[PDB]
Amino acid sequence: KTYTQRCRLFVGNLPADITEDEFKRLFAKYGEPGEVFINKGKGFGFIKLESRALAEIAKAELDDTPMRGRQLRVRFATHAAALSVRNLSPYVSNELLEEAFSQFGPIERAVVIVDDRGRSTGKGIVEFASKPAARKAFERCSEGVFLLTTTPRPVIVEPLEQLDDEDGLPEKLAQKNPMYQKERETPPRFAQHGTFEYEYSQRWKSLDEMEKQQREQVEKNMKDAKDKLESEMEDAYHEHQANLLRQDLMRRQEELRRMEELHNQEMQKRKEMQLRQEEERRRREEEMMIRQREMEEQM
Amino acid sequence: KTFTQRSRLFVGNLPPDITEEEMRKLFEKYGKAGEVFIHKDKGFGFIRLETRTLAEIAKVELDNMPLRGKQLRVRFACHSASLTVRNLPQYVSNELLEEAFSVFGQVERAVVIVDDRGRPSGKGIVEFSGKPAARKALDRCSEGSFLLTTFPRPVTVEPMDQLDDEEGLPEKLVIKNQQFHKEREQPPRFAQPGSFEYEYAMRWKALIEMEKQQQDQVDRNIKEAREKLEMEMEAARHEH
Repeated sequence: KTYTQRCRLFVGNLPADITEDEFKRLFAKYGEPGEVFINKGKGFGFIKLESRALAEIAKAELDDTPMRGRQLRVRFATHAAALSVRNLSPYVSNELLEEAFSQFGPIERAVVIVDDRGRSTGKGIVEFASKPAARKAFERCSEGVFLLTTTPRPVIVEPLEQLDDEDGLPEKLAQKNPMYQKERETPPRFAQHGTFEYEYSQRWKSLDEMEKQQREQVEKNMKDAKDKLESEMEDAYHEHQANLLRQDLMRRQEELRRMEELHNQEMQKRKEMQLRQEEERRRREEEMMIRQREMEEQM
Repeated sequence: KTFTQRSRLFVGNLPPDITEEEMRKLFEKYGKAGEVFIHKDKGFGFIRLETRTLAEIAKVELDNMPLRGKQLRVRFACHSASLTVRNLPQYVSNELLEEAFSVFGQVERAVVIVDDRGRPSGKGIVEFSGKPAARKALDRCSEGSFLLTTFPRPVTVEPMDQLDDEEGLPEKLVIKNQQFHKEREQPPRFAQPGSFEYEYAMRWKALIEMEKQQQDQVDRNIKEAREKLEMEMEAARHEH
């Protein structure tokens, strides 16, 4: 899929004195330019290229390259239509997560995040072509209860928290707060024993441990409360599979009674006519026995 | 810095007749080559290029290139000596982190992770050129109390939790067992109000809300204890 938000580059430290075609010449070698936006006041712009790879070479080749007195700053623009999705089965695949989230709009990209051994973490990223497509997917799954498997685990759709681990927090930016140079008066060191800071170091280690102890206490809470919901909803399922066998068996008994009463109706019509045959047989005997009496007493 | 682990490429699907010299030829376009590792029988290796820039280009230009039957798999090598630092000070820089952790050995790179509003997340990344340096740092910062600035609350160094949001979990690598098939019967559907599954999966959507309200109490618990501890310490510094 060509010219996605993943193909979109940011370019900072542009001269205020540039044209949209001067900026387009910069990326001439990387083929037909797509979406272009400039903001001459704030000396930065956006370009879209055909493929993610073209963007990757372009970023690589043009970052920290001069633009008439300024060193350019080329990064990937932060996807403005991206979503976090958590509470996934370890079987939900990238392909499935995509298929599932296709129902909300056009899927630029869908990944489930895996650990060092390739196992699923139950977190994943969904990137939509349009902001609307994400807003739709967010509002719908936040109200509704979107499942992705046999097991009724709902998916938790939040907006994506985009953290910068490339440029980070450089010193020149940190210096803006006067509290930085104050705090840096002491240099990095190990708290030596006998100092008054050493004591409070260890009291901070005590608080950090208490935090990690209390947070693993929440993980236990969740794990024991879901194993209470596994047995509480699986026993309302064997009550529903008994209420199925209860109704189904009472229908087979009611229809049996019916067809047994039809087999009775039929038996009574057989018994009815076989009686009426024997009723005539004995009727005719009487007539012909008594008609014989009537011809004898006539002579 | 040059010849850092961050310009180190894993190459996979190499032919069995691969030589240390042909892998150098293959990457000849991308200037000086540092260390080369090759396992011919297994058809994978490591090539370390001058700069990240040349490794970024080499990766894109050579990933999926055909070579004697298979298409090459070129990736950036997982860093072997990367740490996560937590409980960073309120006032902190990339430069402070590099300087602080250079005590344990060569630091290739250090980063204070920031949100989109430019404020630090409280996490940072320290990448050493070698595994021993990372080992010392990790060990000494566990037993010792390591302090970057005046404020005497120590940093917490963990091994890097290396995750993948590039490839993810593709269908081909998912395991095809009994539980797989059972899970993969009912398709992705919005559970309709009143059904078995709806009031089942309305308990989940509460279990996560309370888990988050619990995780927000821990937040408040530890904030109050932090505040309290700062004050006790202010006062104890006044004992000359």
